[PDB]
Amino acid sequence: SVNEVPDYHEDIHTYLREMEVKCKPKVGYMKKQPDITNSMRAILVDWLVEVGEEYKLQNETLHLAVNYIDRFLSSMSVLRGKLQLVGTAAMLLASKFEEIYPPEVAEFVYITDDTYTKKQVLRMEHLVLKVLAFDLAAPTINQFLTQYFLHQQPANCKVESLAMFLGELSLIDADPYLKYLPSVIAAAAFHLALYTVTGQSWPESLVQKTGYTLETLKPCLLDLHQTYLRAPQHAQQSIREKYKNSKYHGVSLLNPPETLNV
Amino acid sequence: GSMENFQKVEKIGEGTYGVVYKARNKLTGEVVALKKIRLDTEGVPSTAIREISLLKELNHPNIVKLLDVIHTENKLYLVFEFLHQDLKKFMDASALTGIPLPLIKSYLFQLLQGLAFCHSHRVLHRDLKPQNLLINTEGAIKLADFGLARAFGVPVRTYTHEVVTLWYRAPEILLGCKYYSTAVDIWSLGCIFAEMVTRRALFPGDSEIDQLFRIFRTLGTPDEVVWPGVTSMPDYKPSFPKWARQDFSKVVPPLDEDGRSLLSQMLHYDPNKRISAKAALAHPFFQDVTKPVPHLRL
Ligand SMILES: Nc1nccc(-c2c3c(O)ccnc3n3c(N)nccc23)n1
Ligand SMILES: [Mg+2]
Repeated sequence: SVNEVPDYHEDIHTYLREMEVKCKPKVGYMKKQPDITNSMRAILVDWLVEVGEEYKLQNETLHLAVNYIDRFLSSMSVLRGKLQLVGTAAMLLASKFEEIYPPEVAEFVYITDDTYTKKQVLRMEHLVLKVLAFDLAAPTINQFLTQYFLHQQPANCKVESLAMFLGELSLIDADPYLKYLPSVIAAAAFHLALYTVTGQSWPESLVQKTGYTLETLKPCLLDLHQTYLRAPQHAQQSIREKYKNSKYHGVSLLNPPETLNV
Repeated sequence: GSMENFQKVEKIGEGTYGVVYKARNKLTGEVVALKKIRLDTEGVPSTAIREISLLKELNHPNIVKLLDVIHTENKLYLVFEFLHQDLKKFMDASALTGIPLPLIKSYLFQLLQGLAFCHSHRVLHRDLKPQNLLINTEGAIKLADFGLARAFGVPVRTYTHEVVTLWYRAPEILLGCKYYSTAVDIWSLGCIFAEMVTRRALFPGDSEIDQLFRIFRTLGTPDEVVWPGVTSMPDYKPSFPKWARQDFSKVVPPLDEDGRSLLSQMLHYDPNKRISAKAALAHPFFQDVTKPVPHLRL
């Protein structure tokens, strides 16, 4: 039906495939950050997952914030004590773009445990907008996932929630996931979820849509499969806790497959 | 930009989060519209964030062009290409002549082009009314004011329920549907089509219920046959009066067969069956479309 925009779906997908390349963070930026590391970024993104839970924000909003952070850090050196300020302004901007009811700015100051003042948050908001040139309408993993979901025969809630969970795990680890485009992470996440739950594979209809096959997705899939296997042991655990919730069909309690047989 | 290179000419409008001026670039000669957005304690308004970010991507002859953003501590200026007036003022100025059919047809065709471009780029406009449709002296009409617009996903999620100025608001918004989509903008353009022909609003309600009943009295009260699922919608009531559907030639009497066909497809109750902007471009109504200059001085 119209909710799936049959007349525009293909144009939109093509448009998003163009925009994701344009909106891609620089793969090697952390190497050029003197004071911050992949690990500090992981702590930040895991904290943002908690914030999104506390304020019941869309998963889309979390994805956007991470894109804004990674793009900002692709050009701006940031000291460790200011990383959370960048993160907080990014989540504020993402909320204003994406939410019906974004949290008030005071709410954002509050969740930083008063590390920063309202004035700092608002000044950082301005700075992020300048650096990103107001280019906030970025493609996310989720925007591709929800399109890929329309190819299930039939739709399966565990498959959907699990794919989301997996895409969300990739946000935490810049190594290796900065290497991969949202459409590619979404494709590996969808195949891996479909396989875990139903034993099915990346469907032909999606090869037709995306031009991706199991062979082009192999590198990301191998990375994502390992991430899925190691998830109970990762230092950051907020996504796993989040995805125990009935809201997401408790999918983080499902067991990863031991092999992919790819 | 900028700012020091702009010479303000006159105030031309207003303005929730600010004011619009006609101005000119002193160095290039270019005439522009400057939309001033007042800053602060929630920082940059979400409406300004959406308007700017969404318009950055939307380069099309029938979408008002955002030229620059002048971004400072206490002020934000959006610099737009200048357009001479809005469709509403054009309709008022055409009071006694009416609008020639070739112009109405040209304007609808351009609006559909501009809208299809929005929808192909996952943007809902969500406030198409004659006041937001700007015209120039060369015969162009363009979509303006994206403060209320939204980047959507496929399939759509639930977005703001407020949506669309009442007179142009689609029945699926009025009936509280969990989801609405691109069809809401087509509904608005169908209302605008009728309005260009009559120079009066098709459905001028004063409340949501009044709006609904005015629609039902023109198009018939929808049932399960015309609109599957209608009776299960949140704000549908079994007590709704059941009005018969009018002969459609009576809705907009001076409209020809092709015009009535297209209008009827834009005003279809069922959002799933309502015509898309992309499909509408190929409607027989446009077989002889041209792009004439407006007949009146702007
Ligand atoms: N009078 C008035 N009120 C509100 C908005 C505008 C307006 C506008 C607007 O609200 C957004 C974008 N462009 C606009 N614009 C252009 N390009 N030319 C002339 C006027 C104008 N004009
Ligand atoms: Mg480093």
